[PDB]
Amino acid sequence: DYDGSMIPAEWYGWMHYKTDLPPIRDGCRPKYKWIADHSENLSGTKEAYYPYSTTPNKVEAWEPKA
Amino acid sequence: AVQQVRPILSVDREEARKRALNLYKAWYRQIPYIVMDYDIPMTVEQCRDKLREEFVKHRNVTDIRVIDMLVIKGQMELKESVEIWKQKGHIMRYWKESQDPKPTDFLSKFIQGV
Amino acid sequence: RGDIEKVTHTGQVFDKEDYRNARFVNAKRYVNENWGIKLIEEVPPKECTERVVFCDGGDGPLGHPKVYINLDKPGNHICGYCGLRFVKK
Amino acid sequence: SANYYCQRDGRREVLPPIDLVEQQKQLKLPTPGKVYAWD
Amino acid sequence: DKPTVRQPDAVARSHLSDFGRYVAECLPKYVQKVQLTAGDELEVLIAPEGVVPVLQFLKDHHQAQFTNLVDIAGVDVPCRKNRFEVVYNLLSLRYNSRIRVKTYTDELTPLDSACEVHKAANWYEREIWDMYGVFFANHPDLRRILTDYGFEGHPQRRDFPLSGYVELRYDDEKKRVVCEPLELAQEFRKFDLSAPWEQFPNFRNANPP
Amino acid sequence: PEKIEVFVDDIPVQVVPGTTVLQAAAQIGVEIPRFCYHERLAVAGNCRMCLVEVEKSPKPVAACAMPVMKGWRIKTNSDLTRKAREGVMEFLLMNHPLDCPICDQGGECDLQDQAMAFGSDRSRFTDINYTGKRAVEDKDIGPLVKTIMTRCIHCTRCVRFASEIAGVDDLGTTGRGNDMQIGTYVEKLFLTELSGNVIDLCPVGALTNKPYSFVARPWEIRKVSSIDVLDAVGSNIVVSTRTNEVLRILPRENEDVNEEWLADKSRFACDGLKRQRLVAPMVRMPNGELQAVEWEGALIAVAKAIKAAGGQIAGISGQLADLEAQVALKDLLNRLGSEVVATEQGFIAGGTDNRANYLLNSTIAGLEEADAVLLVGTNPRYEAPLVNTRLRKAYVHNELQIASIGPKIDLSYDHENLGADAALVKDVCSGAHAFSKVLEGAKKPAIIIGADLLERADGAAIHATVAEYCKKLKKPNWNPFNVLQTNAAQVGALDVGYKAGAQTAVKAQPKVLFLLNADAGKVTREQLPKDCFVVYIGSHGDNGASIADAVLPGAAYTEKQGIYVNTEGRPQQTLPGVSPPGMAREDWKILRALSEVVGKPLPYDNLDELRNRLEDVAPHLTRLGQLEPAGDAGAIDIKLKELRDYFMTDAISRASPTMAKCISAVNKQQRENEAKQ
Amino acid sequence: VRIHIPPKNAMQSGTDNVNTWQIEFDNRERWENPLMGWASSGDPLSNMNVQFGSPEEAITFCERNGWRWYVDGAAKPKKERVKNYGINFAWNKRTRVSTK
Amino acid sequence: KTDDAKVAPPSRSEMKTSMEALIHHFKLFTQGYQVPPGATYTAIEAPKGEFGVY
Amino acid sequence: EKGPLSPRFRGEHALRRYPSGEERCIACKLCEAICPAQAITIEAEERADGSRRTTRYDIDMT
Ligand code: SF4
Ligand code: SF4
Ligand code: SF4
Ligand code: FES
Ligand code: NA
Ligand SMILES: [Zn+2]
Repeated sequence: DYDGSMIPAEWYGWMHYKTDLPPIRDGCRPKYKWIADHSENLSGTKEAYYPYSTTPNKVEAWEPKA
Repeated sequence: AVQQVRPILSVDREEARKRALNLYKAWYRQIPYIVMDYDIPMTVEQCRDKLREEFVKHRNVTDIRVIDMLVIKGQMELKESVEIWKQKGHIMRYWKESQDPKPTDFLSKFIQGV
Repeated sequence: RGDIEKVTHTGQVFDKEDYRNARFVNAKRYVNENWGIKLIEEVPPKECTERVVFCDGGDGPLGHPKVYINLDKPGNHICGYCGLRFVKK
Repeated sequence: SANYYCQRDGRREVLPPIDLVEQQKQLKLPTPGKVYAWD
Repeated sequence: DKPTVRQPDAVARSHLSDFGRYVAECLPKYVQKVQLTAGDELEVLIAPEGVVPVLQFLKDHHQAQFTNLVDIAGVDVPCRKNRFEVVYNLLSLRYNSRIRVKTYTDELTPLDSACEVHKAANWYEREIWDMYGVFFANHPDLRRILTDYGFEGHPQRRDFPLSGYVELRYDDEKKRVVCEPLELAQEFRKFDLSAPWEQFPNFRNANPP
Repeated sequence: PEKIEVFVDDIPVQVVPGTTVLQAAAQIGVEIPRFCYHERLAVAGNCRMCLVEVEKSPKPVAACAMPVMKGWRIKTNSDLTRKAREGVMEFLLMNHPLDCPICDQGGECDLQDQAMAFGSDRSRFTDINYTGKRAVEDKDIGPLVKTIMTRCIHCTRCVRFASEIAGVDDLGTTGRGNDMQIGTYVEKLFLTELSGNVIDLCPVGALTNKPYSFVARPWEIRKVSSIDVLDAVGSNIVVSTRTNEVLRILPRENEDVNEEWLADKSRFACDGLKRQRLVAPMVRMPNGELQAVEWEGALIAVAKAIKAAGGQIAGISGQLADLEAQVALKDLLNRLGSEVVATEQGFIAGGTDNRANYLLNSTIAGLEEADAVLLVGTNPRYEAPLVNTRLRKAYVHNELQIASIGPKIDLSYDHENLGADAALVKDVCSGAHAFSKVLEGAKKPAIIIGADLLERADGAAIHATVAEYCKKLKKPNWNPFNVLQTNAAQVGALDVGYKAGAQTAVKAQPKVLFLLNADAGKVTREQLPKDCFVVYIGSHGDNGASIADAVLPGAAYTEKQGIYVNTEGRPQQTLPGVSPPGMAREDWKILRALSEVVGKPLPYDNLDELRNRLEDVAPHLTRLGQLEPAGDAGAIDIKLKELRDYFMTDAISRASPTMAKCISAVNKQQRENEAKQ
Repeated sequence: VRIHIPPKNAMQSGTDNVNTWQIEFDNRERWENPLMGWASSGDPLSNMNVQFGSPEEAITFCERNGWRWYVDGAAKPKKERVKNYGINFAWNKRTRVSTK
Repeated sequence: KTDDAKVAPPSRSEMKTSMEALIHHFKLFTQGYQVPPGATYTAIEAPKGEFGVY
Repeated sequence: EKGPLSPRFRGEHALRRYPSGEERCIACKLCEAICPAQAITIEAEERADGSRRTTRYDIDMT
């Protein structure tokens, strides 16, 4: 099940010749606490994405009960 | 309020009336061929009505130049239909079959919404 | 699942009766966990001495435009762009 | 210094089309340009 | 002295100015106006009837020899009474020059086809009829060239909605594609890109009445 | 006098002597850049952006302030003028705080647009890397106006406006040199009904709308010219819309009515249209609660009441009601035979006979020329601020003399208080009173009487005396008598044939009652017969809905094209910027539809068909944006005297979250003030 | 079809963007998009806008295409305004400014 | 690029620093630049032939 | 094996954030206005802490 998308971003540049320096040999890589582990492209799966509006509705309807 | 202009195809309403009838001839002759050469539900009598129905749309037209243009465009479609450049879909486009009726009465439109 | 009822940082969520949850029965609802409102709140303010200071996002040309802030008021002052807080004491 | 935009700028220097017939009145046969041997 | 400003080509400007007048004398009946554009390009504004004469003159005269017809652009301007303008871009290989001939027509009035002079305008005129609705009399066979068969209207008129009136979809009842009134998931979001401050003062007083 | 000759860019012009260079160039069509000059504020020469060359003069002359002198050759687009403008832009843009991405004015900013058009492209300010720019502390001016003073360019538009138009004199300039700052020395609230207009004067993003903060950008907006209805003045409006929502409301220029100003209640009602809104038809179940139901069900449920009512029907127009909806309500009730069609506001009996009895016969523009004004039971500073703005304009310029009859108030300018006694009005009419001499001498006297007083029981006598007195003061082409209305619905209703006063409907004891946008508390469920069916047709669920037996949702003024008649009599048309929410429909559509289920279809099925019915009842109502002169007209206590009472007067306003903050803010300051003392 | 002059932006002093007459169609319905919540509409002409030099041309264009039209009242040319500077410093008049 | 920042966007580093660069960047991207009224026909020797844009 | 590419390569989109963790985007909407395809939709609101931020940021990759 190897995919082109299993390559983590650490090595991604080195693998596409964007750089000649592997991640071990460079100290310019950041280590922020909010970085996330890699993931496949999940399509045709129960783990896939699905878009949704990110805004709560604007107009409030008058409540007769109170 | 009149102005001098260059004629399109005809010089008189009578000539324009003469041209329009010819377009009716050629279409009315052509319906039997269109039914055979197009895989469409409509029959000759139904189509021959559609020809009558639409020539009636432009019932109140008066300007000869406008009548010329309708006959220029009207003729262009016939050549595109005498030929089969127009595909099966395009011919049935004259009926708007997909669009379902929209009621006209006020109460129905109000309930259905704008 | 859990993700359906999770409320995003923008404050939106489909009601438990809303039909629009139907879209998630065969998929997931990624709600980001690194809420910016809390991470910036975590970073403590920077005490200064001068009356006005500048923040550029921290990395010059890779940061945001250089803006200057005036620290005369008591309350610690937020940068418009990065959200960092400054204070004079 | 001495870099005022009012000189360097080109947009504000374009003028409307010039009317050839009138601008004489207010003021070998001709050819569109120079002959070329396209043969 | 100033690198950013483009340098005008005076020698090419000089020839076009004089030859521009030359046309004005040879064709008084048709040439309404001759003007040298800011791009050092010559424009010859003719009456609607002088299309075939003027085009013939430029192609056949020794001095003109504008043998090569490059384009026929149509421009719609609802403000004007004769809203449709038609522009011919001609090239003269022997003299290495370009000239523009413009003419104006209404929605209905026909425009004399120039297939004769330059029969490269066989399709260009077909396009103009299709896109704008300008009819060309004496054309070999005028007919839509770009739009769909049975497409109603003329899309490039400024009075035509961008998205058109009807979309296409496939209807499995009818086993064919059907046309329905247009329905966009997201509207075309306009942007009001209008500057409140005039920037080009040279054109403020231009074109006196 | 005689036109003076002056040449701007070598084009001759004729100007009356005294005209400024800036105005003279306007006639040609040349717009000199400006920051401090504003057409409706006192002239100042702070910005120096308007500098312009003059042939044979030692130095540039400020166009805004220089009065034209004969023979001059002004040179707008010369090399010297261009260099001057570039210099000032290079000067203005040193200390501007580099905030365009986070600045509300972006895409709408004068400092941006004039920088492109005239300023230079580079920046010579090398000193960013050594000492930095300037940064100024922020000010807490109130809940309506956000304040980021670092962006101020010290144009003093705000200061001049607050001192001259609003007349508050709470804003000002402190310090000198670079350390100059604009704002209150001690933190205060800039409390004025006209406070919003500052947000439009400040050409940069220093002062800006707080409720609207960050909501959108200019280029996105689709502008929809409309009118305001929260106030009787009928000010023109441009409702900014983007993707089916009203973002803000801006003043549209209209010399005769609006004057580019706009009272706050109009400016901050856009929040009220997003709260407590009616979405679906609702019906009283047998238990007593309301449940939402479909339209076909609701109209049939109401239809049962109408048939069982048997002619004892009455209607009550509301505050935000529409002319077209009001006419439908009248026709529908006439088809049933009923004639009890009233409004909420009471009025002099028999007053609808003459159209001059309930209008500002002196047009809104006409007041600014006034010379002696008598305000009877009217606080125009709050009842209708845009009129007060005109009175102050006369007071500053035309040397207006003012007097009052009622409780002591402040109008934002000096005025005499004759006392609150009822008998005063007969004294002034009788000529015995001292101020009576003032009115009989002035060349443009006017008498303004609040519409509230006329509703009072005494009103008929009071309306008679002043309407009798005006005929003496009446001067060629001037109609002194003036009634000041407070509802956009009232004038239209009386103009169509409605009776006045909600008691015209209670006195009929109807078994069915229509509350068309009638959200005042004037009617109560006790006063109704115990067998009654209240049908409320409105936008916002409020006390009006709280009593209703069958609530039908209507559309608010931003989602319905409707005619409104402002106080002076101008008919004006709203346009729908936003689709109505939920299953809401236009007000007249319901009544037009409700006749079907009752059986008496109305003559019209489209707006144009409806409008022609108005064209037959009152021909002038069709001629939009016009006025028809009406010729002759044939202890006082006031509501709405405090600023606290100004914000909460309408259903839309009462539902506004913003106006809740303003009420708390005004109360907050008062609580703190007494605490310190 | 509404013939009108585009409204000047109150938040600016420039005017050269209101030097035309325009046509804009009725403001037909829009609704929230069920999937993503965008604004949706089935109103092709609602997107439309054309510019003209005078209402007479605008009416002429509207008649030639069969549209129903109505013209907003052309803004009357602004009355002359004095705008003198010296009056800001007046001896007995109220125009004297208390600020500067 | 040509120097004129009123036609061409300015450098990013200058955008973060100088006020004029930020205004021009803001306007060149939202509103774009104003081209003087006029018409032109330029053509080139595109590989297919003469490619022109009126 | 795959590539080669260059650091300028244009691919899938992503909203960065500051090293603090706070999102960089301030809902200036320049990106929306310049997008030739109008593929971007942004709705911004005054955040609880009072910072200019987006409550919506959608890209229609199709
Ligand atoms: S006022 Fe705002 S938009 Fe205008 S230049 Fe200043 S920061 Fe930029
Ligand atoms: S706050 Fe605004 S209006 Fe007042 S002086 Fe400063 S820039 Fe001018
Ligand atoms: S709105 Fe777009 S351009 Fe502006 S900060 Fe956010 S991502 Fe960048
Ligand atoms: S507009 Fe004249 S100095 Fe400001
Ligand atoms: Na402002
Ligand atoms: Zn920062």
